[PDB]
Amino acid sequence: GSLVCVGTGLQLAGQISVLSRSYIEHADIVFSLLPDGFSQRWLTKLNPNVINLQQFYAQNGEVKNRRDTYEQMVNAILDAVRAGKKTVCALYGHPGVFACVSHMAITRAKAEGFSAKMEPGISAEACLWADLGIDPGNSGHQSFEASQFMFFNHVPDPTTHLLLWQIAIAGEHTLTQFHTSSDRLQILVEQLNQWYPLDHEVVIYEAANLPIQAPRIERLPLANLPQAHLMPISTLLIPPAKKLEYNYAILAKLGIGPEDLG
Amino acid sequence: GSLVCVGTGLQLAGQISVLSRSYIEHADIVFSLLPDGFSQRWLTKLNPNVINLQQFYAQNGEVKNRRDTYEQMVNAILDAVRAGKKTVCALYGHPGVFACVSHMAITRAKAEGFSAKMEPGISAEACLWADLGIDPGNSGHQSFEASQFMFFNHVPDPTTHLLLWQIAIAGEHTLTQFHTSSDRLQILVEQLNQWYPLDHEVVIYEAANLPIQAPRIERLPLANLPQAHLMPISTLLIPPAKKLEYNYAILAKLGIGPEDLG
Amino acid sequence: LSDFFTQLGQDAQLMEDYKQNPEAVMRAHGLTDEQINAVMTGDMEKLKT
Amino acid sequence: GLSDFFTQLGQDAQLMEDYKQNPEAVMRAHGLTDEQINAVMTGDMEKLKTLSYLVWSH
Ligand SMILES: Nc1ncnc2c1ncn2[C@@H]1O[C@H](CSCC[C@H](N)C(=O)O)[C@@H](O)[C@H]1O
Ligand SMILES: Nc1ncnc2c1ncn2[C@@H]1O[C@H](CSCC[C@H](N)C(=O)O)[C@@H](O)[C@H]1O
Ligand SMILES: [Zn+2]
Repeated sequence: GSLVCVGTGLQLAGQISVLSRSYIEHADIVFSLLPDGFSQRWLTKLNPNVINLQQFYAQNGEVKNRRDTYEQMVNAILDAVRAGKKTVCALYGHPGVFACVSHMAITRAKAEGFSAKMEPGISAEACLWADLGIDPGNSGHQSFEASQFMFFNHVPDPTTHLLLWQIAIAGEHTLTQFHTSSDRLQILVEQLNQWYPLDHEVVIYEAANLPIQAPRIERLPLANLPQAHLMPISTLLIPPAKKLEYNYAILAKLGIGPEDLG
Repeated sequence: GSLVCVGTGLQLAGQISVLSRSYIEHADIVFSLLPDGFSQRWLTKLNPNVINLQQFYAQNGEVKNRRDTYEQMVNAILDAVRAGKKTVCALYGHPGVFACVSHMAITRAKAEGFSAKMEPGISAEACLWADLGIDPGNSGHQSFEASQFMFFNHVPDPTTHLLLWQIAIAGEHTLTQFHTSSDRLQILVEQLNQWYPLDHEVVIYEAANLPIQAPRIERLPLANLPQAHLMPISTLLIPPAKKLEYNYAILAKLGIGPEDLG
Repeated sequence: LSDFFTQLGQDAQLMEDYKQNPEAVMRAHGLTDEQINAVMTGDMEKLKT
Repeated sequence: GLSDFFTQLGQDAQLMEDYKQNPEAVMRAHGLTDEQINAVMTGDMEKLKTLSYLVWSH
């Protein structure tokens, strides 16, 4: 048996790589984790042998650590591998981009002596650059998980485009809740205020999942974030607070100055 | 006439989107910027009416600002659009990641009242996460162009995965050369030393462009970088150097501590 | 409905035709008025129930 | 010959998994010469072809 995790992209059907689709099509079994029932249908028409990982998520107001959720996901994936099935994990977007299941399943697979690999897919990030028409190389790019940024010490570069993923559960430590509180997001605003003014325009972004759907690109002052309507698929974009300034220190070492830049 | 900028990913033939492939297929004319002759043959089979942007790069060791190459590319694309052609721009990887030709073409097209959009693709960064089995979410992620990192003021968070793109021209301020010098790289090291020690393992990564090609994942102490063999496609990964310090300040405002972290 | 979206998202000819005339293309694929209304108002829920 | 194979191998997961299991066999079967195969097994992209920057700081 073997493992190959792929990503399906964000958009229905058309945003998956050619190779990655051919892997779903020739798999013995497929473990899905897709954003909707339209992509789940499409999948089934690609290859009808699918086990949907959604079932392992908390069901029925049930308190379950998302850790315990992922464990079972990994374990179910491994079960098909250890049985000898040519197995494929079909996750939404990029399989390894803020996706623990796949990295854990590849690791476990390789350690038990099985063939495991990860094929890159189009992520929410990749969609954000194209929708907003921003280039991460323009003034640089940073990405952090909203809660990790709130829990540990992370210093952002205020000249870069800053992203905070899973902003909708920002501050939700238990890992049992589907969303966060206003007063959580308010403490995020006060934290961010070390680097960004309260009136700093930020963007709530949501990549479309359907071809008839436009993305959410909602611009608002940082201060109004706690009253915003956030979804699990919401990413927070925080454009540069400052413009690029010259690094005379290094320019000197390089024996040059601003006027010398091509 | 209209414009669609798409990506072909890094790997030959398979790594492009299903939708993006269709865009090339149905296009009146395609303007390409692809890694090699294999990728160029595949494209030409997909659609024979291709114009290769590579031609606009400095030929025969001539001094030419890359800004002037990009301007020419952009102008060629728009020439087709203006003539009334359904025009497609196919760039390797993600057409709008560390690539200004697509963003400029799109911007200029809109301002002239033409339809223009960008379709996300798979980037060298997407490729990295997968090849080195790293989730950018684990401890978060930062990207900068290597020269901008040197010429302008950027402070990296040493707890995150740090990427320096276009390391092969780090500190090449003229934008007329294809590579930099070991002295430049030495200045980079000394600069990076503000955060990362000299023996800090860094990684020279190059995603494969061919199916029968393994990726380059060359580990070395930071000090050795200036001696290293680098290529235009080379990306430098600098892994965390530092322990996450608890944001005790914020945890308190959340009224929690490490032990409560689920 | 689920069939039209799969095509549209995979097929850049249909996509471009759709963007020319969303309604004409949706009606030609037999989408109902409420379905079309749900698209134009950008209500994804009502499309998914 | 060589180009056709690579194109297919990149797109076709079946063939890719066939190639992973037995690279020499698969390659021989697709008509690749010894020199072409040798270059593949030694990672000499340079030879294979025989047989990038799009931005700045500001
Ligand atoms: N459609 C979408 N639009 C924008 N951001 C999205 C998104 N889907 C997921 N995300 C982001 O990703 C987080 C979950 S992590 C999973 C992301 C997925 N691997 C990818 O390829 O993007 C969300 O909380 C949000 O921050
Ligand atoms: N095969 C490869 N492996 C690693 N890095 C690569 C690469 N191809 C391009 N890059 C990175 O990208 C830079 C060129 S800019 C083009 C980036 C491309 N559009 C993308 O989506 O990734 C290189 O200098 C390097 O930093
Ligand atoms: Zn990134």
